[PDB]
Amino acid sequence: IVGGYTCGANTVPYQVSLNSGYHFCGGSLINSQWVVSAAHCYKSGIQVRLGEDNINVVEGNEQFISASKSIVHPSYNSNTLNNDIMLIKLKSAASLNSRVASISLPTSCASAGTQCLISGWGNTKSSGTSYPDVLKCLKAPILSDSSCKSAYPGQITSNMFCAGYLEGGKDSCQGDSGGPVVCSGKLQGIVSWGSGCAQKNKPGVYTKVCNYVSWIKQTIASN
Amino acid sequence: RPDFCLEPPYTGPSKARIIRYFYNAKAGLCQTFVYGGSRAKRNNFKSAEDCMRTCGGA
Ligand SMILES: [Ca+2]
Ligand SMILES: [Ca+2]
Ligand code: NA
Repeated sequence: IVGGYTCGANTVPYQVSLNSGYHFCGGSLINSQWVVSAAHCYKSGIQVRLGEDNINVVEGNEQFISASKSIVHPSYNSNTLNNDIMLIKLKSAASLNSRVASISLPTSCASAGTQCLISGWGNTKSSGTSYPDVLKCLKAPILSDSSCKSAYPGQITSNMFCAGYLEGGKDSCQGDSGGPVVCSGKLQGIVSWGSGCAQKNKPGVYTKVCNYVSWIKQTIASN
Repeated sequence: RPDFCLEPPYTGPSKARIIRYFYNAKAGLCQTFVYGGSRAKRNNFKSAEDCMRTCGGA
């Protein structure tokens, strides 16, 4: 997260870290046994880390649970990045508490201008490299599909949406993928891609979760 | 033809922080770099062994 702030220990209880020997992506807990992340975050031997703040130190509220299943959307396209969503089942059910909680799925899509919370342990620099120990947060608005398409000609599908600030300086970055974009208590987006990070006229692109609610519910129930 | 082993490492547009290997011609060895998760170029390997086997001595 570039241009954000320190969330505060466990203030984003649904945020999880995907670990494969190190943190490589984020995710969102939707129930005690399921996590929503990005399709490009599919990797071997995933271990989901819940209740995390400082990802480099054991603080006492962590729950490390291996992925028992990793279901990438059947229509995911690794070239266009369309349908960039993946569902991860936890090998054992997570113990829910104030620091480990699920986030509700949306009932309807969010309108342009709606303020949302984006979080993750990704790069905090637009130019250069710096990865945080603790979870970072960013308040950013959903942008119009017209502005999103103008920013990324011929790249925005109906399953993507832009969020952020056109002037640059505030955005999600490498290491944030798969993480949440929560608006009014609903998971509206998944950190997906963009042209660099926090660049002027290049807002972050996110997977449009509201288009996948029925698929998410049915897929979880069939696994 | 152009040697793909001599191309600079490519992170790509996606926002994952996946550690991969690339052959660094200037240094003469396989080094680590951050791959974003999509649109990988060929000078991108999952292990140092894969990198050396494919680009060693380029
Ligand atoms: Ca920790
Ligand atoms: Ca290296
Ligand atoms: Na802390």
